[PDB]
Amino acid sequence: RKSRITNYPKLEDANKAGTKEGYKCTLVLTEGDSALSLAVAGLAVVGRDYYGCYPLRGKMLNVREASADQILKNAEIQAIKKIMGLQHRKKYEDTKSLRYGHLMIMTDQDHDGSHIKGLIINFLESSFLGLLDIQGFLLEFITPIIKVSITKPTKNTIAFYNMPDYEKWREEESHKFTWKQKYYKGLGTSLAQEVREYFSNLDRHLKIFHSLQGNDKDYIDLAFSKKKADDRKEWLRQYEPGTVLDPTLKEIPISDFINKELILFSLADNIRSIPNVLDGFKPGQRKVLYGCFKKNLKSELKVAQLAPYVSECTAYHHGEQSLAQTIIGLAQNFVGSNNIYLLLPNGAFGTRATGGKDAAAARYIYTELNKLTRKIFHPADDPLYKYIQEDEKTVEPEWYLPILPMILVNGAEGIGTGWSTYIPPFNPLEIIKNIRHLMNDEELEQMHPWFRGWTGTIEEIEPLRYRMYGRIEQIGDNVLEITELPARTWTSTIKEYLLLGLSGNDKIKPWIKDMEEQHDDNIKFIITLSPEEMAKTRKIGFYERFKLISPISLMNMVAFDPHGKIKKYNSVNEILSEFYYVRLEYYQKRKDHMSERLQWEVEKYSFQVKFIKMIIEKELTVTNKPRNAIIQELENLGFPRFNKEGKPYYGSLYGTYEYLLGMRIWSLTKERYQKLLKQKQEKETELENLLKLSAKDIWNTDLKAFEVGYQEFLQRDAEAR
Amino acid sequence: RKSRITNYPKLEDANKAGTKEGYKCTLVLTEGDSALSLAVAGLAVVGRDYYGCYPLRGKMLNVREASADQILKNAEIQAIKKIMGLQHRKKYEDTKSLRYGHLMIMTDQDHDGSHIKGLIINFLESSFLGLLDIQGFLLEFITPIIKVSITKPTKNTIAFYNMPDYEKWREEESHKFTWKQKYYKGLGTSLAQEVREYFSNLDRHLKIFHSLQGNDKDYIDLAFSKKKADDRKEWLRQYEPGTVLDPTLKEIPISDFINKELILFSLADNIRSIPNVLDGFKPGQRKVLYGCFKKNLKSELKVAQLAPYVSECTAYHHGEQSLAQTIIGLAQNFVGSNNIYLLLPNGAFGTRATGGKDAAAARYIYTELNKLTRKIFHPADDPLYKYIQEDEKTVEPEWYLPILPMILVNGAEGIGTGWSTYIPPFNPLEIIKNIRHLMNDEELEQMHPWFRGWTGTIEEIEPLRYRMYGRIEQIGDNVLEITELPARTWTSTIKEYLLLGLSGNDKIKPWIKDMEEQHDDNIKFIITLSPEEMAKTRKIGFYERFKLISPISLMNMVAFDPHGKIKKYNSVNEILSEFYYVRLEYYQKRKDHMSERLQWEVEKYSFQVKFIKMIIEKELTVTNKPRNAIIQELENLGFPRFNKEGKPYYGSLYGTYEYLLGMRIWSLTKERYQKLLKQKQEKETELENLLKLSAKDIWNTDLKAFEVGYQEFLQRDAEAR
DNA sequence: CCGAGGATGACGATG
DNA sequence: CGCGCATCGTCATCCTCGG
DNA sequence: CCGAGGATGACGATG
DNA sequence: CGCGCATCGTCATCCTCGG
Ligand SMILES: [Mg+2]
Ligand SMILES: [Mg+2]
Repeated sequence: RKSRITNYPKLEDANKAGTKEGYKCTLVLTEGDSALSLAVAGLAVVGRDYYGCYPLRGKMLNVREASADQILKNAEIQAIKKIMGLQHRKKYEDTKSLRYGHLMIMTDQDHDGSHIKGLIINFLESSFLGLLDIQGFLLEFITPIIKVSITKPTKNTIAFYNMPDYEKWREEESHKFTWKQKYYKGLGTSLAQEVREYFSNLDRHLKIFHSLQGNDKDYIDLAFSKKKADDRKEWLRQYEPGTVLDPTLKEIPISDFINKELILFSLADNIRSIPNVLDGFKPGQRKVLYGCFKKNLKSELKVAQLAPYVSECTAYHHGEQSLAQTIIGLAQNFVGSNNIYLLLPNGAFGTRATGGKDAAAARYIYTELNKLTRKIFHPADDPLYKYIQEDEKTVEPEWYLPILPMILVNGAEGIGTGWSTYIPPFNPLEIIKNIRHLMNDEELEQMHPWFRGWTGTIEEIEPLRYRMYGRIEQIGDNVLEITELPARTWTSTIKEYLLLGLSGNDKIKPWIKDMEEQHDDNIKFIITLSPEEMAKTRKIGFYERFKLISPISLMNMVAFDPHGKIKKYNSVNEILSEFYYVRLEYYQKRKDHMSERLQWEVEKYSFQVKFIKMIIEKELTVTNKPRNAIIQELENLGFPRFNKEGKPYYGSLYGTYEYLLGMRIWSLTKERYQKLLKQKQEKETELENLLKLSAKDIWNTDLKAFEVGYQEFLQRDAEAR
Repeated sequence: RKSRITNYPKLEDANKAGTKEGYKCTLVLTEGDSALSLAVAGLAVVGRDYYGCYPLRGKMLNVREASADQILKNAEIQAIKKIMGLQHRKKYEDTKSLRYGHLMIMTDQDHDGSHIKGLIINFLESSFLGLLDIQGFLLEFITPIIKVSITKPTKNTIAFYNMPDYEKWREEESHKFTWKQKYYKGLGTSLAQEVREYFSNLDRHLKIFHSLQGNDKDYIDLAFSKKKADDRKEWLRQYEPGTVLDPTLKEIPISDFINKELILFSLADNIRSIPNVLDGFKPGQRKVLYGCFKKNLKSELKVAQLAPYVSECTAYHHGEQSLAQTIIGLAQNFVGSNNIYLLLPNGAFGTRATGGKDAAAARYIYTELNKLTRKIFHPADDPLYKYIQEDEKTVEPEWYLPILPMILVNGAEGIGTGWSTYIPPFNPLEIIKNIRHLMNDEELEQMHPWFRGWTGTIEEIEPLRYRMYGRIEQIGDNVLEITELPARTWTSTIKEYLLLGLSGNDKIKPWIKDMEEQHDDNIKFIITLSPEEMAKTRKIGFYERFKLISPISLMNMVAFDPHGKIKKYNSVNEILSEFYYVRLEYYQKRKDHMSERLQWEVEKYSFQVKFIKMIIEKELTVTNKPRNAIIQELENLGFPRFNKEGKPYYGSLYGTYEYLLGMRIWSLTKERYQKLLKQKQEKETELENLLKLSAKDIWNTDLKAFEVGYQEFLQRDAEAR
């Protein structure tokens, strides 16, 4: 007397499941088929009797709220339904009815892991009422995030299940030994030997979800309910940094699973989904750019080689395939893509006809920096940024600070949790114009969306709302010619449509008599209509019936502000301004950075001169004096030391006297002493000039050089189609 | 009056196709959707009127010989059928009936490209009789393989459509300028600008296939016919190196498309598919190993980081994903995989239950060299190999030469063209035993297949034929317990089967009453049978009915011999012997390599001694003598120079006197002169000892150290399950 | 054939 | 060589009902 | 349910 | 996060027919 489930091959079934003992049987759900091996490995240790396992594809269907048809057709929740047993329609009191009495989740201990757990809680708490009220039914197997490897001259080997947990052993006892750490960024970086250990224990890897208590049910809704995106916006506002969940508790009330472990993924989801108002980047794109700057992309290389590089040296945690698509995206140049593309698309990078999905394999295509790109991201600014620490490596900045708001240039789209974003691209020219307006305490011009190489029309209806038109023309007796589709309308979308109008449908009658394509480095649909259907078309409208009108809305322009707080901007200029005031402050910062360096060189020179001077008139001798007795005698005479980066140090990482010792015996001449005095008083004049230029003055010098560069950028763009 | 094709969205259709003008219309077929962009780009230049394009997925269905059902269900040849028009059943005389009058192939100009062309010729010449008799119907668009970029101080930019074509400009005029080359290893590394050029020309990119002439029809069959694998074996034997096709011909008789362009892929297909008898590797695996040796894999790194490295520095032309799966394969250790795994599987590398397909993502898993691996591939042998030149870089060797035939250890499988291969794994122990037999002019023992960690039985029936058994046991009243499946029989194969026997089928009645799994670090199916069905089972046999008998055949053990010629070996010892005689010759080579180096050092020392001696008794002075007048005075006195690698040169890349100048003034002492004389006469004794050891003596020393290492290898394997 | 109003899909970084 | 689905938010267009 | 004999699939590096 | 198909050679087992 046992129910055997037979349409699910991947299920390793508990020997006792579906029998009068199913209530003692736990079901282990893993994140994906790869992790399914770890569970099965575990089933060896704990026993195939009261344990079984099944693989969760990946992100699973949020069932609240969702149509019957939707969930019925969803074969994964159907799988967990049939194997657990679970009748859909009634209230739960026992688990005595199901094939398994307990369900346990093996996520791989990252953020998206927690997103999976939550999705499961939602599913269970929605599809079956009384279920999560049954104490001890939902379990969670947890795994280490870091393993430390103690090496000299000893080796106990340890494990850590949180970051702060670990960071603490670090500025605590890390010093006490020799050691090296290892990140467990997903299941299956765990060795077999190790997984067996876990399972041999599992009183310390199992944590239980407490049954539903007051406000549990609410939070699950105030997180997964499709009706509550606005509240999620505040729920995230409210989260107070550092609020994580206890390392050893064994009971985890939902209500701060949600409020202490889901918000962590939710905060993460937004960070990778939404751009910073300052540079227009998302963390992934910002890594790619940094990587290019790190090496010297003045000469091209396959994006397949540039992938592993950016990846390796920015602590990337996703595919190289994932990384490469990001590079490809930065480089695409067809009409409707990048108003300015920072990377050059040398090869098959995708085309307008499909919105760039047609692109070739990373290993056959090449990029380099766009010559103009280093005119937008000025190198002189690089020394100023805060370079993030990640996985104990330093990497790209929080943000870059281009000389114009790139987010306004290129725009951005994104879908996060609670928040969403859309900003259309604008015109680098008008943008610069408003920057000038802000520099002169003047009233700003208004700006409209604008697409590089596009040739249609964009009109404002209400503020924050626009309509974008293509071009349709009559070119003969009942003959029309389309020469422009709205931007981001791909050719093949319009093609499927015309072809349908042509042959007709088993839902619609054909209305196009004949069509032909003649696209050139441009769009060209030539369409013929029966005099009957030409009549119909005027009534319904030519642009309307031919799918050549699309809207552009600025009612959801959101971005992380400079303090890293998500913000909804209510106008285009509200963005431009925020940029301006931060971009202006950093011009001071740069001027000041550059003058501190010149200051250090005048300093350098002054002491070289005094140095020569001393020897010349013979107050200091060098020939035949030991390393120590000579440089310890320089210390006496006040002479500073000098490091690799030019900075002085004046008393007892600090730098050496190699700026004075490195000088030879060609050194001790009137001719050198003069040559020195000369460059010194020129590094003085140099400094005087710099200090005259204000922040707007410097900014402007960059804007001008950009203006030139942007014209050459344009001429190359046009010359390439 | 035009036929419009409407179930194929990807087709950019020639405006005039399907009309009374279809016969003037060419159809452009591309290798894959990515290349489809290039054709469409071309349709802009040549015109949408008489041209169209459709994408070939990849390798297409060879139709000869193939069942109606097979081809009918093949939606790609269905696509080309419907769009060309092509009625299946009758004889062709005109093209006046079809929608296109000419068909043209855009392959990406590599070997597999030509495999596509051939496949198309086969298809056309088989499915439609008179077609390829119509002169000028089959075209071929060709693309450059290399582009040279002339830089200083001038720039005409050139293109090359063959290798030899180019190699010739090289040892010709490459010297004449500054330049850099670029490989076009597939379509879509071509820039847009460039593709437009091609199409603006295309009298010089189009080549025509001459209609079918005598022996054309035969060759197509004597290549693609499933009945002629043996002839293909000879057809490849016959091919005479250097026999390629003319660069400018414009007409390409099939008969040496096949015999001058297909055999090139066929030769290539075999090289990547079949291993070398010497190291057991295929070129891809051999690259991976070299890469590890190149860096120092004594400490682990994610295979995702090791991928781009091996790749980058061995001129790999496939995915990093492709590369990574190869690394994963070298590391897998479950029972039924690698008798010795050269790389360690640290993480989720795949498991027996699925034959390793369950493995995790490259970025979550780690490898390093197996400690034993450098005991099989001795580093001292590295200096001896011929390191292939590829794409003007040097890279891995033709083959490695392990101290035992690794191909016999690990075995190999492969499917090429004409040829195929299967060699089961054998026992490193028995192997060494036969090596000893060959070293002593003794009669060899016979060997049987053998799987690390496997616990079943392998019996010989005929020579070259074996049967492999699992273990089935009766463990109670009508209760059976399976504890071993034949090797390379995966758990889940046996599971699907038992589950079917359990629930039964709509083709078969259930015969298993109950089954349970209890696998531990081992297999354990516990099966219950009705007394009725236990009776039936004895009659049909327990091993037979429970799928626990599988064959092992040695009737197709093929490998590239040492001279790179494919060979079918007729016994296991025929392989072992070939290895032995080459492995023995290279022991001499090594001994000789090592003694030449010692010889050079005795030499070094001798001249240092003479050097000091000269100064000591003062026949040569140094203090205050110019670089030139001092080292030009050493040249006079006979003293040799010395390079980076230790080799002397004695007269007027050659090396410097830094082995004598680098010596200081602590140098000129009795104490140094003694110390020198001492190490010299010890580098002398050192040489004397080495020269005593024969090749078998050295080989044996390695075998012994291996024997120890292999025991530790085993103990770690067992301790990890 | 109408408008209403509910359901559905496209974007892009993730499993 | 190709294809799929899932989250997540917004807004647009498709699709179904009922007059 | 028999054996015959034709069709089908598994392996692994490629499109 | 999942799935598919194609070449290519050999040999094994599945599957269909017809007695
Ligand atoms: Mg993960
Ligand atoms: Mg190719």
